[PDB]
Amino acid sequence: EDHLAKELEDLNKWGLNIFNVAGYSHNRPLTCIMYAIFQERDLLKTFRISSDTFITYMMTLEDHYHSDVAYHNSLHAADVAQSTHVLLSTPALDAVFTDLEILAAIFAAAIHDVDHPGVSNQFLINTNSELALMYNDESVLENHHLAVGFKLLQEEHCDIFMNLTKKQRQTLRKMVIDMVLATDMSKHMSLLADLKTMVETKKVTSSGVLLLDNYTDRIQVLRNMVHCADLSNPTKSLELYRQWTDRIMEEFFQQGDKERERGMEISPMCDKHTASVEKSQVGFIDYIVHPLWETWADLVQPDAQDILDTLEDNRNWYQSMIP
Ligand SMILES: COc1ccc(C(=O)Nc2c(Cl)cncc2Cl)cc1OC1CCCC1
Ligand SMILES: [Mg+2]
Ligand SMILES: [Zn+2]
Repeated sequence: EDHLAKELEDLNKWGLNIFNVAGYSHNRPLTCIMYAIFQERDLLKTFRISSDTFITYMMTLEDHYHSDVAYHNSLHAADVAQSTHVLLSTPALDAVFTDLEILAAIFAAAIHDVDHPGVSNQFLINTNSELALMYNDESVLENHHLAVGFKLLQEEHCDIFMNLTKKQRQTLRKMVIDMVLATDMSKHMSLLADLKTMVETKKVTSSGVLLLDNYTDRIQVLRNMVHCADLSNPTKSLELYRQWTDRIMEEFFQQGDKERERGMEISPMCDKHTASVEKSQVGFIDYIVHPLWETWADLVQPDAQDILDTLEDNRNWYQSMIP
């Protein structure tokens, strides 16, 4: 409507408010934002993706995120997808990626947490869930999200890549699997050490645009790009960041409650009777988010300085809320 259209004028901006798009799209944010992103970038045209087919796939994908899970629902997928869309336009990365890689990244963002049950890999492993047994305790959820996303492409009424070549579809699938498996937090520390090595030997053309020799280098920047998007909540305006915080805490505390009911050990940031929301966000920024974004900023400097300044300001707000 008039409000949804005013809000999507920010489609290519970090300042986009996804909670507002959700309000004006019948709580179908993922479908609305993916369709806006694909039109903006001409991906339907480029890959002969039918409009009805793409919408039918996106609405089914969306319906497979659980609406009664406080944080890992379709609003988070929508946010990571839109955030990824903006990152891909960063001046330092201009003309580096093929249209195929741009398509895989945004697609990956969208499916990256589908059918998330609101509990962590460790909880599924310690409770002997069917998923942990299925995936042998390794990147349990991530493998599951990929499995569902790619499974949904099997029916013809839903195959949005049916017009890619075979070499393209295979190249796509490889890239998407690689990006989503990289969202597993147990991989965070080595992805970052690898990102730091990429900065160390960064080469740029005369116009301030990164030089990415082969596929190895590009997929490395893309995995890291979806990972930053996944970890982008604290880099957004304070107003958005706080709603995201409320949401991750509601989910984590629910798991905490399930751990207790089952008499399991409770992870300190999941225990609602003792955990500080404010200290936890400060630690989250100091030990995970800042270290990561600081490195992303070096890679694409100075494109992410605004983001780094917002992150620091948001850090200081949570610190001042701590007695
Ligand atoms: C707004 O706050 C948060 C947002 C996201 C996450 C987070 O861990 N996300 C995440 C998860 Cl839960 C699993 N895999 C990958 C990612 Cl990026 C964690 C957040 O806060 C932490 C967890 C509770 C205390 C601070
Ligand atoms: Mg995830
Ligand atoms: Zn996620």
